[PDB]
Amino acid sequence: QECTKFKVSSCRECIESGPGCTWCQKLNFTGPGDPDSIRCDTRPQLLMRGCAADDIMDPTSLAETQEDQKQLSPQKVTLYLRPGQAAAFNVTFRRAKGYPIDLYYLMDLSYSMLDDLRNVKKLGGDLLRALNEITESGRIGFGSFVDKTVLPFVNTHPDKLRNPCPNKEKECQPPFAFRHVLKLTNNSNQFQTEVGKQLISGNLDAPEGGLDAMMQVAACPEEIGWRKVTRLLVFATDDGFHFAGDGKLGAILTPNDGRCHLEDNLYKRSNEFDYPSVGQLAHKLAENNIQPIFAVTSRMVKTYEKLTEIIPKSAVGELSEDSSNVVQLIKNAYNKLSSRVFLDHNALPDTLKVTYDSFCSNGVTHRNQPRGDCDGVQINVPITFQVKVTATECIQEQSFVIRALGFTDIVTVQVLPQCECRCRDQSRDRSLCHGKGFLECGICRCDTGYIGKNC
Amino acid sequence: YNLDVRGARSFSPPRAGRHFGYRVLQVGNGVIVGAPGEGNSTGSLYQCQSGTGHCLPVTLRGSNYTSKYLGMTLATDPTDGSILACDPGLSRTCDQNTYLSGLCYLFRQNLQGPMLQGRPGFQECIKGNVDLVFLFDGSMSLQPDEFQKILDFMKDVMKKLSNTSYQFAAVQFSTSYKTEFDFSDYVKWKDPDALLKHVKHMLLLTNTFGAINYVATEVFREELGARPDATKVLIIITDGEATDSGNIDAAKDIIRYIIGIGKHFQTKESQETLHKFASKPASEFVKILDTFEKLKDLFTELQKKILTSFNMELSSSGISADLSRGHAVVGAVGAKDWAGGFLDLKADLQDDTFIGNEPLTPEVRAGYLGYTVTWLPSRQKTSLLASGAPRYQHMGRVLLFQEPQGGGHWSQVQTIHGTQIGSYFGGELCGVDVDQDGETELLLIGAPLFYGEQRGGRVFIYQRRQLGFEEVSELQGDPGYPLGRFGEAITALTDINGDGLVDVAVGAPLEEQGAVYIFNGRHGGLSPQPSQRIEGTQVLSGIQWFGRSIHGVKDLEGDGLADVAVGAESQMIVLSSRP
Ligand SMILES: *[C@@H]1O[C@H](CO)[C@@H](O)[C@H](O)[C@H]1NC(C)=O
Ligand SMILES: *[C@@H]1O[C@H](CO)[C@@H](O)[C@H](O)[C@H]1NC(C)=O
Ligand SMILES: *[C@@H]1O[C@H](CO)[C@@H](O)[C@H](O)[C@H]1NC(C)=O
Ligand SMILES: [Ca+2]
Ligand SMILES: [Ca+2]
Ligand SMILES: [Ca+2]
Ligand SMILES: [Ca+2]
Ligand SMILES: [Ca+2]
Ligand SMILES: [Mg+2]
Repeated sequence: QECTKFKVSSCRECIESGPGCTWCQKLNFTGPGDPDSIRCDTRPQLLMRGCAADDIMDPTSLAETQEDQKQLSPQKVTLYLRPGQAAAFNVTFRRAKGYPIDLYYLMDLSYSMLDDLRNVKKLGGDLLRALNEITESGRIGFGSFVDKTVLPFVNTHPDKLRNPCPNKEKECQPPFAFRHVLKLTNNSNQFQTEVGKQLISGNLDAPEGGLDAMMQVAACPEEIGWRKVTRLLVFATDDGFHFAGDGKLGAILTPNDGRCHLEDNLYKRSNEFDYPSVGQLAHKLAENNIQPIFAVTSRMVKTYEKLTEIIPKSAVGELSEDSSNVVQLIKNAYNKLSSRVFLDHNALPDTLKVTYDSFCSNGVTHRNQPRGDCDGVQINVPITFQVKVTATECIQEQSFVIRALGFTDIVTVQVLPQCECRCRDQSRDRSLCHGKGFLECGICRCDTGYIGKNC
Repeated sequence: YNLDVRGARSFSPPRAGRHFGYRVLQVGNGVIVGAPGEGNSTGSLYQCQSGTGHCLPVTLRGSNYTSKYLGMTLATDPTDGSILACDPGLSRTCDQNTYLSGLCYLFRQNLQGPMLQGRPGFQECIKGNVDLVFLFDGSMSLQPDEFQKILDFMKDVMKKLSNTSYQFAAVQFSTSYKTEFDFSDYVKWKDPDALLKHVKHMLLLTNTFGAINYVATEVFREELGARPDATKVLIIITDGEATDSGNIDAAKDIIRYIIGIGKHFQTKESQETLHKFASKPASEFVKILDTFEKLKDLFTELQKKILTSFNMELSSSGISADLSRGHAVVGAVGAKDWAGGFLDLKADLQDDTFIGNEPLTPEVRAGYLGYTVTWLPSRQKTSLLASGAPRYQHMGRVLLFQEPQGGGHWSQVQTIHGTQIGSYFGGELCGVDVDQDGETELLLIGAPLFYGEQRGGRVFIYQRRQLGFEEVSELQGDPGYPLGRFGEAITALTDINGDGLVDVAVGAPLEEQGAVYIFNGRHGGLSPQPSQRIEGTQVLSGIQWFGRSIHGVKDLEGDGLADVAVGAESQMIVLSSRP
């Protein structure tokens, strides 16, 4: 409703000047004493000056979509953004048949997990059975963690580096940060034989270094052996976790670098890098599409539930003191993850603002939110997200993507400015401006040469 | 807004490790740089001079010991220029256990001058086998009923410690000394009543020096039943000051408790005369009892106080420190199973007072209280101490403590809880006195790992109201670095733009190559928006972690312009405020 002018000299310079500015494309619209600045003003002011509605140039934002197997549609959208004016389009999510599942079992091997280890060693077949009950063609893997091997996270006395467990126990291995035990496989006997070799361990302080191991799992996809399917990372523990900052107690001041450091399937350089931050891990997990399942004991449940705020595609289930219920935990967690659908976008320049409206099938609706969010999403029951994109400037050609978190399918959004009036054909008006200059938008932009105004 | 980036100067020794620049401090006579060692390397403190442009490592004259931690903890007192530096890496083993605490250094003049040192929150090693000697007063001053209660005390201590690895001996001292029973005598019977049956009150003087020496040379003997692999412990019971003089160097290897009883230890001047006989610190090894009847109360301290649970063995003292108006405090994050706390330090560094959470609950454990400790001083209102527990409940919180008032004690006056797991709320603190009126009215709390809304890290401004600190605002850094760690370093900068109001710098070392934000002081608080953002890229092409440390209280060369030192990876940088 408002048009501050500065030095408009053509139609594009008019539209760029403000969201409420419009341009009149009529011939001989200007009086001699008046400049061509007067062709730019608000719509009512231009109508007051006699411009017909069909000669008022007012570009408006626009969304065009190319659709082309129905989980995320459309796949390509083109946006023409008039500054200050939002363009809207709906993304339809149709939850498809579940993909195969790669489950990497990342287990805490502190001493209180001794009875847990005796059970997990015999659950290779139960885990693959469960994966092939949810979908088909499942694979399982295994890793273990304790903590960084420096004071005060472990006791560095040589007797206790040899036996971190209580002195009576002697099927105990030295402390270690992360060990990759089993590459993802459908062979339950490899699980039984390789996990069977693992001995219980120990450490000094209550929090542990499982976030280190999770970072290595996410940073080493070739060693872990992920397929391009559903990637579940079970994190089984009975304790809290260290994170960035805690390394200072052991004089570790270098941040986690987010790189793969597996040598001989061991995080050997773990005493060189501090623990990751939670956000850093949430970022690494979303990059590689790895969805963590925090299988923690009762007293840790509420602590690990707060992680689901930072890691959108994660879930928490209460693990037994001997881990004997872990299979139902995984089943419940898969339903928790798959019934929740987030629609989000990658990083944007400060010139674009994206908001989401969620039209969920479970009767819930959210409008104008920073992220699409629906719960209770059921197979083959479509939900809709209305995406609104607004630009503050006349932007340069640009693109970003929109994902349903937890899947690799994207909506590629091509973003173009709309600072150009698409004006009338100069046909029927040829003989032009009594000169060689050509017309654009009812205002003569004369070929250079003498120039001026009427030409 | 007037910091001259185009004139920034770089300081870096040719063998600087990556953690040179972990701490920077402008002191009277230059800039100090803490450089913790990486890997196997030990740490060090560097002296950097603006006129020279070079950084030279400092040699400590009385330090038997230097770990990789040295350089991690640096504080200076604005009132007198003192320097506090701590080495929280004093590692040691006790049987199969390993202990870890700190070693702190106090420089009254500068790093080159006289130095005091101490070991705050240091728990001595006491093995499974303990040979303990009772050295009890039998002087002319004791009534028969008082002498008996000293003897009853020794019997009750042996009664409680029967069926342990403890072996006992006892020596009466007055003018002379007599072993009432040896370690082998205790092995033969294990009967306190029978071992002390023949004791007769000497009723003479009080020669404590000679007595302690007699214990070290005549009592701790293998042929008398002493075990060479046991910890030697000495419990001294006296009702008056020593009537001799000298030294107890012969007994230095012995862990020494002393118990001062009764009217002759009424003045604290006489109580301090017992410190030279006991181990350190006096707050642990010197017990002052106003009456002999309180000896029965003592069995809790001198029996229960003499691993799945940890008290101060892994205190990690010196991991943080502050120094203001001659008063030093060091954090102790490992205290009480990493519940944490801090250590009120006597200013010769030979005694300390621990303060932690109360009550000790399961929830405060693994909270790392004392990860930051920051004095919030005032001249009219009460002076406070803010300490962060950035791991409390995996979220972090800040406790506010009030200095002892009058005769009373340290008091906890407020708790401020963080809301996001992993945010390390309370991992960085800073008090600000904007108008420089002597009242610290602002506490800034950094949450450098805070996640969300496309910017990493937060700094919250709290202002002191009548009932406590109220959250007034936030220091707003740029979006675009979700992991940038805005708030890893926060410091008050004095006045850099000449309007009389203190300004604040916030470092964001992981915003690309690092950055520092300047927030100017205004009337009523701090501006939430920054007036300047210095990109590390612009200072050095290949720099990293720019803004990991900041200190700008000083004008290093006396040209009328404020100076701000900034730490980075292997670098220290000086920026000058220019009109
Ligand atoms: C989907 O977007 C269309 C415009 O293309 C709009 O009419 C409709 O309201 C949106 N969906 C819902 C459920 O409102
Ligand atoms: C198990 O999966 C592997 C994929 O690596 C495949 O080669 C093999 O044929 C499968 N075996 C069975 C019995 O399905
Ligand atoms: C270092 O050892 C010497 C013994 O020669 C002693 O004088 C000094 O106090 C010791 N320093 C510390 C900090 O214990
Ligand atoms: Ca268990
Ligand atoms: Ca641990
Ligand atoms: Ca003030
Ligand atoms: Ca100022
Ligand atoms: Ca200067
Ligand atoms: Mg006496």
